[PDB]
Amino acid sequence: KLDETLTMLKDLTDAKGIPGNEREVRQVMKSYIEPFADEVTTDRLGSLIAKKTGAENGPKIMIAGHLDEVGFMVTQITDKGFIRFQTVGGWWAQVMLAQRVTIVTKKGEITGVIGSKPPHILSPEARKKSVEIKDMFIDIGASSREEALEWGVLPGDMIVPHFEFTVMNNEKFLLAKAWDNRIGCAIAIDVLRNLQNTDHPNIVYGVGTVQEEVGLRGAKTAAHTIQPDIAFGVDVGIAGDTPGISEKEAQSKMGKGPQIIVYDASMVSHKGLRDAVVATAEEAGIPYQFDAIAGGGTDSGAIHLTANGVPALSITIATRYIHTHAAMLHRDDYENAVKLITEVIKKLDRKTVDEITYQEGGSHH
Ligand SMILES: [Zn+2]
Repeated sequence: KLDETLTMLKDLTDAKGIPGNEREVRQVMKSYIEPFADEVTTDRLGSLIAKKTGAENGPKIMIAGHLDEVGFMVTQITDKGFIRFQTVGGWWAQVMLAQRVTIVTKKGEITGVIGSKPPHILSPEARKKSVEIKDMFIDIGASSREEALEWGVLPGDMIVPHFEFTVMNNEKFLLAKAWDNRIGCAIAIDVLRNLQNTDHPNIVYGVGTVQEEVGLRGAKTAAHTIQPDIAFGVDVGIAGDTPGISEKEAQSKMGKGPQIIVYDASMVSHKGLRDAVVATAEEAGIPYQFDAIAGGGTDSGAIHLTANGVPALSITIATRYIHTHAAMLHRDDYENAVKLITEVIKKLDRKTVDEITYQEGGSHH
């Protein structure tokens, strides 16, 4: 039995949606978030936008998670019925072999397994070197291209990992596919939920962007549609609390609070906004951790470059095994991220946003 929160997280992570194929996820997020929004719309690529007005002419605050999860796409059916695919999102070859996947065809779902050449047929050296993704295939038990086509398989079909939502013996730890970034979508939902019963001097947009995993694409189009004054990118961060990792390599720990990202490859955090958020956490007694993502980015990267620019900050959840069939995250970090963003939004009136944005006067002009 799962409570209201876990039920929602399970529904979100259960949804299937890779870049350019996010509809099912959008439908689930929409059902959960509309009760807390005055208006729900989408951009032309499919990003879900839920608007909640707290103050008619108040500043616009964008909270962005992303609907897409990393996956694969059918590209070819061999003469013998095997499926060739293309990775859509960043995948590490070493977590793919012998994994169960689901191909979503026009005729329904088809279960398959990712495979390669048997080890004994490879050279002792090649047996130690990682198999190349381009040399992998998916087996669905077909014996010819004709048969696979008859079953409904076609180039372009979405292929998604299959994994059952699992609550660990310590119920705070949750194992599931796509925490990246259904957890961010969840954060946007629950923040709007909190705003239904508390005043906020602004207009808040809970957003589920599309195609973040292929280049922060939906974030660009969604932000253009919204024209936000402030933005918070919510996503997952890499946890460094597993065997073999030193603090120098990854300092964050699950359960120690949401991560305040000071820097990532797509954006240098806005100091004014960053300081405002940190101050709020301290005042509210909310735990948090600082971190940086040298080789990664978040939707904030695209959002902050919209029009005249947008002061923004990324807040993430330290997660283990990102971009694999089963990631693990801590419920307290999730709940505290929601509380932190809610408390910050309550302070973001026009005056505060103007001063955070224009630091040399005439800010209210
Ligand atoms: Zn992400």
